Amino acid sequence: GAESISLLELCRNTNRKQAAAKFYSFLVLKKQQAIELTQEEPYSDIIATPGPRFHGS
Amino acid sequence: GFLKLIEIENFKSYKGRQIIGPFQRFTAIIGPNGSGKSNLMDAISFVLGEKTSNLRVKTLRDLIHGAPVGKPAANRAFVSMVYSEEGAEDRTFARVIVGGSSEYKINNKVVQLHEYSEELEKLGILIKARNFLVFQGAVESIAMKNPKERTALFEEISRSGELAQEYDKRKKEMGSGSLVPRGSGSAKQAFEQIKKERFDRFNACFESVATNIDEIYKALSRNSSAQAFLGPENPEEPYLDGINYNCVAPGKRFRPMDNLSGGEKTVAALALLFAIHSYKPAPFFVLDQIDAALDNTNIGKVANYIKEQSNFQAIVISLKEEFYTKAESLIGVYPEQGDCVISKVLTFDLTKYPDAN
Repeated sequence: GAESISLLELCRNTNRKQAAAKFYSFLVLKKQQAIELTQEEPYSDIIATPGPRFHGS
Repeated sequence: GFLKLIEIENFKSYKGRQIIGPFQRFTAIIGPNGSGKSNLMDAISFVLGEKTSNLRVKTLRDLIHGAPVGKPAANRAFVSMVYSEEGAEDRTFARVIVGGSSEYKINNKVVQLHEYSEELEKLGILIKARNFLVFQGAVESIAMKNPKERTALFEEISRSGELAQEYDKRKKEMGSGSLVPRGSGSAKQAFEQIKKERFDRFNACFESVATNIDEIYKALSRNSSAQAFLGPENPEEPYLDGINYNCVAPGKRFRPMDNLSGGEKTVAALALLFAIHSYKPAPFFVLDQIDAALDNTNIGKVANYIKEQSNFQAIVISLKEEFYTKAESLIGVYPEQGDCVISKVLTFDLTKYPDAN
């Protein structure tokens, strides 16, 4: 796997409902501490890195 | 104008200083349970003048992050709203907790609550009527309220209620309360004159709302068979008794009102909310989980109404992707681990993606 995941890259060639679901999944994964999240500015890319708890898939 | 952004510092779970937004014309706040969405609703209420009793705390200082566990993160906290209008510089309205009491500011100049409220009123933000804010679990009650409580809303917005005390005094001076009232001459004319003043103030507002509500209920319902009727129980003195609200759902036979579904009541409530706006426009609405009882058909019709109107801005909190995927942008709330709940936000632009296949 990779060192980081770009939400905007994940959402390339997705439709609005699919993109929103990926955004929401980042919020859930962060709550579960499966990822850390950074966003440089409002509406910039959102970057996930591995969080302090293990997670499947 | 419109709400460009909210800035929050150490308010409830919003630790540190955070920008909320910027907002688009239709923005949805979303996030997993427990993340802090309801605290963000509280922050908006707070900067728009809500009393501390309605913010789920016993004392103002308990709104500072960490205070409900004896570990306050600061001796101050604030919420601020940046209000924007075409051709005008941004105006910042802030409420700061200092010394355990509220300090109000407009463009960083300290004002008293009276002036803060007066300036908000000039923008269409009525911090007494609070017709721009719908809390979770409350949208249906708007359509199913007591007729008498509906009258009180109209007396507040129309300012006819400012005349009720003089009305009551003149009514008694004219003989109301006697076995056989004998009104004549100047005492009777004094009562008729204040009655007329109260009637005129009330109807300037009410008649406008009642004559616009049917089209809005239709426009919401997207159906000419829907009908909405607002009428006073007392036509001669509308402010004295209840305001009846009855609807006919689109493509349905008439049912009383309590027999409507939660979704149908929700749409009736929204029609009244937006009919009030047609008379006294608010710059934005904050709608907390108003889609809870709506099916997917009604979610689409409500979202379409918002998008084909955004004369107002809509800020919604939603648990339903069918609704929030119709917004222009999402503000996502997530929790951080700590001594107490810490909330932070992300922003996401949905307009970059086709809403199609």
